[PDB]
Amino acid sequence: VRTGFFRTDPGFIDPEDVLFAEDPVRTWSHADGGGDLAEEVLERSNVGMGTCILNNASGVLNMKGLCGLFRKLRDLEVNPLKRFVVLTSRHRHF
Amino acid sequence: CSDRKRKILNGTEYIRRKSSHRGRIKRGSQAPAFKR
Amino acid sequence: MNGCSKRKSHRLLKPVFELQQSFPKIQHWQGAEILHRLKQKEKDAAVIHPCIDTWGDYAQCLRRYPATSAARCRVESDRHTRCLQQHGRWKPSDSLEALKLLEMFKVFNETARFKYPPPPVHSLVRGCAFPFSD
Amino acid sequence: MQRACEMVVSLLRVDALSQRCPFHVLNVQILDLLQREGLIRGFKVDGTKIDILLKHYKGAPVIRNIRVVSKPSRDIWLTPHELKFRTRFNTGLWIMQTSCGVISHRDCLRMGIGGKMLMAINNGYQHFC
Amino acid sequence: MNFNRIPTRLSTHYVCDPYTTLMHYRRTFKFLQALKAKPNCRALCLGNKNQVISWPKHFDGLTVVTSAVAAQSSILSSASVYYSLIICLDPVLFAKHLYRINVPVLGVCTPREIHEHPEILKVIDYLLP
Amino acid sequence: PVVFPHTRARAGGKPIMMRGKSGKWHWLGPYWKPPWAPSNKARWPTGPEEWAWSDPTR
Amino acid sequence: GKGAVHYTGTNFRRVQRLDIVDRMRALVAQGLVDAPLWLSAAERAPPMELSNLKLMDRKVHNKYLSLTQAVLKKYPNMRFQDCYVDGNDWSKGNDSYRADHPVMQFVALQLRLMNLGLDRHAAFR
Amino acid sequence: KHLDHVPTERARQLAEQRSRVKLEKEKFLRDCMREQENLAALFT
Amino acid sequence: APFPRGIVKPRSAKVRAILNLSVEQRQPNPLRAPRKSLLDPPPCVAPLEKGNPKLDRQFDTLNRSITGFRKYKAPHTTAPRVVRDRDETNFHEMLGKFRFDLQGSFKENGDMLRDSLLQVGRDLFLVGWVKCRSRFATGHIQGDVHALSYMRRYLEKHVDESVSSVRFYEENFGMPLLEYERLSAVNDFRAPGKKQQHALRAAEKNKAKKLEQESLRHAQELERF
Amino acid sequence: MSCHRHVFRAAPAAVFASVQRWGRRNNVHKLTLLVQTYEKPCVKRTRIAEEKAYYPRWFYLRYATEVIRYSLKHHLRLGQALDPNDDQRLDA
RNA sequence: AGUUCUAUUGUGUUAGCAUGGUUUCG
RNA sequence: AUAAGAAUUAAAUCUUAAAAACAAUUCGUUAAGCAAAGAAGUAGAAAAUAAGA
RNA sequence: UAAUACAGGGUUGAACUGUGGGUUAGUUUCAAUGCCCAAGGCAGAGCACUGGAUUGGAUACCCAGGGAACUGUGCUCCCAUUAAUAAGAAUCA
Repeated sequence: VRTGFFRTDPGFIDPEDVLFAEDPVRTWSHADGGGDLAEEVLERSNVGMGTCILNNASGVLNMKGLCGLFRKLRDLEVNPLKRFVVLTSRHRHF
Repeated sequence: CSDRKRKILNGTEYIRRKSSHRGRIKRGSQAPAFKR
Repeated sequence: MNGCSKRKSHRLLKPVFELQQSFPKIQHWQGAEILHRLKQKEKDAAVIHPCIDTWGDYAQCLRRYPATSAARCRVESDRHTRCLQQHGRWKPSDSLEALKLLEMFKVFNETARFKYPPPPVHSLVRGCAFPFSD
Repeated sequence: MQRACEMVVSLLRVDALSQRCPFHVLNVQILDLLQREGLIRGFKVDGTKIDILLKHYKGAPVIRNIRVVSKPSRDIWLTPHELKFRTRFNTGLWIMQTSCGVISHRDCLRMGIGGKMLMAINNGYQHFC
Repeated sequence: MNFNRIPTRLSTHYVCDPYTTLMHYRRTFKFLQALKAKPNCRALCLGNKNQVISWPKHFDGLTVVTSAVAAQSSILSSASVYYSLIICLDPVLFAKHLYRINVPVLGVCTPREIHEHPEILKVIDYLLP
Repeated sequence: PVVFPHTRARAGGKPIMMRGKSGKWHWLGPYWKPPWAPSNKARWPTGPEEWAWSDPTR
Repeated sequence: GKGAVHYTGTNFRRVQRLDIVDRMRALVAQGLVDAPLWLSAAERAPPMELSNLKLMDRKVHNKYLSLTQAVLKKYPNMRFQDCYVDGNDWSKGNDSYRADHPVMQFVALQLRLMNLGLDRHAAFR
Repeated sequence: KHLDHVPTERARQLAEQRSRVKLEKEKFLRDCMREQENLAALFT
Repeated sequence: APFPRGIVKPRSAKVRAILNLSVEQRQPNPLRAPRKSLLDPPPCVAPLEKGNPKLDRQFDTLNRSITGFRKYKAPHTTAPRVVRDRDETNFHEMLGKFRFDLQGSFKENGDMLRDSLLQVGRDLFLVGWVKCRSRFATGHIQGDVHALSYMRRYLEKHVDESVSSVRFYEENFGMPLLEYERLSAVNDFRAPGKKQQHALRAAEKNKAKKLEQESLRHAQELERF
Repeated sequence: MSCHRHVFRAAPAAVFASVQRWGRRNNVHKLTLLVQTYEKPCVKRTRIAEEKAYYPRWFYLRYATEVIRYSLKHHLRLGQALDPNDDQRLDA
């Protein structure tokens, strides 16, 4: 208590918590048509739901992204086996 | 190899086959030896 | 003032019954034979009594020498005195064999004739039925 | 062809979220077909390797079987009316390579083109060679 | 003090992480509330003598198999008549008996136990870390 | 650059010790590392001890 | 012939995991069991898919094995702390300390800074 | 073969650098406590 | 180290076990076979003890194992019918059977209870078998319905020993014939040497249990502290 | 070489026992028996394989028996797995 | 993988030498 | 013949013998041909060979 | 398996190079002991054989002696023939 550390002691770092840290972006790496993660909009194939990720390099939205997102959303909306849809971005700051 | 090794084991080849390995009872080879 | 702020629980300060090194599992019968050799080499002193042999030797020496025993039987007398002083309050050991103690640690390897017992269920099962409604 | 016959092993893994396989453009195209058919969650191209993120359902994997047809030591080709008979009464996916790309046996049957039979996915017990 | 192998790889536990535990609580709360909203329903609680004396060692569910020919028979076979929820604290010990049990099972166990015996997820229906 | 690794096939074969009472190596020696072997770092996790020589030149 | 030589084949079993709700729905539909009272509650609160979450556990390399060695080699006196507490094995060949040991705190802070994006030496300083 | 072009993670990282922080999982202490309190209230 | 001039390559499991450091089975390769699990079905092996099959869900004096020599079989097969037209004027002629288990404390290793039960059965003309020991008793009784009811009442209320629990099971009525012809007792006839060997084995098991019990009790004391 | 022992303020039997221990730990009798008669190379291969497989097991079981004897002598109790997150704080 | 150099060689062929069982000589 | 040495389950063949140069034991000196006793964990990468009885 | 001489292979690094490979007969370098041939020829030990025992009996096991074989860029590859159950790619952190 005088010099040693304790879990209750404020500032006690958990080594396992620090070690098991993960990069948030790496959660969508397996999402593409050709697998190069270059498409504007990336759709993941999941059971019972849809997942769409915006993957523009700068986070900007253009006609290519518009068309891709439109087609993906229409297909998912019409699909009854997909009970819900999720929309996210693969960028860092946007 | 099944029937072939069976013949080897029962010794028909030991009698009827020439051997560049020679031996005092086996048939010998009078020609230069090569792998066949 | 300054001093240790945690319990001195180190297993060196408080030795515990454990094997600090693991080893690839050994065939049960081979391990049993090795342990038997070790026990024979140690000569586990489970004899009638440690003092019985000393007393027998002393009595035999006295019988052999009925006249000059006073001077002849002195090494035997000292040995018997030492044995009485050391193992006078001697009790035969009551402990499990090292073979069973190591089967507990699972050191050996299951062979055709040796299998570890399955986990107990009848003795360990504790059930508590309570109402859960409303 | 060798790379595809190798990727069969990486696709047939169980109790795994993702598995790696050798890279090749043919592998990429077959993976595109599989994802369009909804048999894998996805895949990623990393240099010499491709990381396939597999899909599961109720514990078991979606891909329950892979039967290789065309090996690098033997091609297998079919006319449309032979492909129809060979794929009769089966919900499995028979991958076909044609002059129009790597497609499914159903696309090949509608197009009436001659194709090379590569793989059969979830085809149960249906093969001839 | 140690003379054994020193591992180099540590495995994470997603099943027993903070958010997964929160979701476990949220999902189990609804089932427990719905069960308690119905009357005359009893919940059995199973544990180990070393983790609970006062608790009775025999109940209605216990079958107490005594013959060798009955070794394969489960001991909790009849629990379904009396109970509508089995709260287990020793899934590793009771796995063979909770397998395909006809009542919902809420298991409490540690990440180490889950990882060392992942088959307990086939006998547990609800998990509370 | 993306280049595949080279084959792990090597000429000569594998170490063989001559049969009989000679003890001679028909090929290669006892320190030979097969191509299908883990890394040196994997096989020697501890690394050099504190009393080993930093420079191995004689 | 052989037995369990069919890797990627019949060695593994690709069978679905049927939880309580699935099994009970099947039993009720086929009429082998009378509808239990708890079944409605179980259906309205279906069990989660535990196998999918299990597949998410990933093995991680232990950078502490080397970070602890570095810090100990720089400051050997850290082994005195909590030397009498069970959990700190300071014998040669182990150097495995408790999470509350100064060595563990040091390496944890260093790895946290590295994750934040510093070099090993900068994090050490 | 060393002059071929194939997408690579090194290439992606180089592009981003021309233009990765790991994060620790949150603990949700308050939410866990509230859920535990609700479960205890149910079991009262 | 020594120089053997080569190594050996035995193929059999016996010689490999002799000539290798260990032949312990290793964990299955995740790329080849699945991991072993507690749910795996057990091997289909008949339980045997010293070569005899132990296949019986209940102990009974009429349990026998099939031997290698012919035993005379009944020349024909005829099952007497069950008389179901029984009224108050005839319900007393029906036969019956039951099994009983008693738990508690008895003295003289159950000799007193054995004698009492034998006397009661001799008076009531019951048949079957009984088995009494220091802490338990079991039996299978057959006879007239009234006699069975009297025996049940005697066992429940008229036993001169500590009877903590009584249980009756496998009750049947309306039987045409009786299996047994006398009420005998199952007496432990093991030799004293056999008893001593069994006691030594039991003591070994007890010591094994006591070690872990002491460890657990110390752990519980530390937790309490 | 030849072991030399000085019998000074000790028993000749004790010194002879020490010499016997030296011989056993140096395998002198083993080598003498080996050289007294001809051993074919294959027999030597088998013997060396057997010894290399056997002796480590003996050493491990010797260590185990030493631990057992120490624990019995000192009345030590079986260990329980160290539960993590224990504060390990003094009750003072 | 291959070629060159680099540090290391219980690998294979090598003139001789130190030591040693055995036999030998007194 | 015989004893001793040697050997053997026990014996015998064999060597020496009467004061000893080489039967056997002890001590020196060369000589001859011959040459893995001593120094390396088939162990520790997760690294794993064959459905069952 | 000390030093020295002549050659490999393995490991590590730098450079070079740029699909240059995996498998392999109408292919041939090497390869225990024995046998044939040649060498030497009595350090040791040792087939056949001799004689000293055991055995109804042994042509053996035991003892004493022993001219076959025990070192070769030759003839040469029969085998329970040499680091294993052929070599290569893929799946794993």
